[PDB]
Amino acid sequence: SHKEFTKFCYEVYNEIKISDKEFKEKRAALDTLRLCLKRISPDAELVAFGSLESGLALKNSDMDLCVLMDSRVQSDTIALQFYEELIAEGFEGKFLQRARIPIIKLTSDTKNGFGASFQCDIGFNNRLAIHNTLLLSSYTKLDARLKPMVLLVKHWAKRKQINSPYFGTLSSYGYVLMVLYYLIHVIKPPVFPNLLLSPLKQEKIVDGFDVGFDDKLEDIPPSQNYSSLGSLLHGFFRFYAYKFEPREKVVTFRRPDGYLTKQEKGWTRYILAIEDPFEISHNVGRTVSSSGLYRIRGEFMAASRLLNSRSYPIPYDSLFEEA
Ligand SMILES: O=c1ccn([C@@H]2O[C@H](COP(=O)(O)OP(=O)(O)OP(=O)(O)O)[C@@H](O)[C@H]2O)c(=O)[nH]1
Ligand SMILES: [Mg+2]
Repeated sequence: SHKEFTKFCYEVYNEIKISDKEFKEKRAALDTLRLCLKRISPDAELVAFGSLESGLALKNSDMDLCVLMDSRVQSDTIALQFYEELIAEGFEGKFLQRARIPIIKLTSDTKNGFGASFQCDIGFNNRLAIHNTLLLSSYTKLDARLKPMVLLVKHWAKRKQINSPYFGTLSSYGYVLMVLYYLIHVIKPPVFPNLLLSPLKQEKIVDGFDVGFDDKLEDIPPSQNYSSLGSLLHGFFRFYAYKFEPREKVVTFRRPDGYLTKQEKGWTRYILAIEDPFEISHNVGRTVSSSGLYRIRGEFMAASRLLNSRSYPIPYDSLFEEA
């Protein structure tokens, strides 16, 4: 059936999605940060990436931004000038540099009226993140079931304390890729085709990596999978609870059949292996510890058993209860 679960999923979705009010205030903040950047560098561009831009944002989400500029202009100097302009405009935050890469982390706004807890990361020439955002955004436009599924999965992982990359578990971006991997390579018939492996895909090289994918979306047939949101979600929990083998296999978007061993890849950290679709040398689940994977798997298992429970009424609310 899944009819009652599907209705429940849409109810939670509507409550957890970013409201129009917040989306418009984030867009106002971006306009303001663009003004500050203009004052310091008229040639540079400020762009948004991540879930706000791909349309996969929950209420009260952080902002992910990137300054694009000529690569012959050195990034740390403009980063510093931008940072100083932001501080002078009443933003609070930190300027830092890991290796060669400068980063501004804004944690507050004291003047412009965007909040005491305005949270915004600003990277410099992070072109790959823009591209992986274009990808996720394309999938979001290809099937209306993607957005609510992702939001629910993210909300679930937050509630269960398995969405903490600094504490041994997995980034939200890692969960989005796990969803996508399920929708492309696991479910039958597929919800999505693999856009990177399309015969119509044109190579595009950016910072060493191929970021090409078929983006002519209006020529792609609709899915021949007709599952409700509830059934999709139950399938997803089931696959990562019982079928996926994290010790041996890699979540990937580079194989026609989605099959890849950690060994071929050289990924013996690698407790959980998710190959980024573009930056194929980057394991997105590298933050996942041995205990974190246990808890992640335990929660996939618990979600599966709840949706499979023969004891009615099924307490669906418990899917989003704080572990
Ligand atoms: O390993 C990573 C993680 C992050 N990213 C890039 O950073 C973006 C934001 O990474 P997040 O983990 O914040 O994704 P999110 O926006 O969906 O999660 P919430 O903040 O909503 O909790 C991602 O959408 C991707 O563009 C990477 O490219 N690689
Ligand atoms: Mg984010």
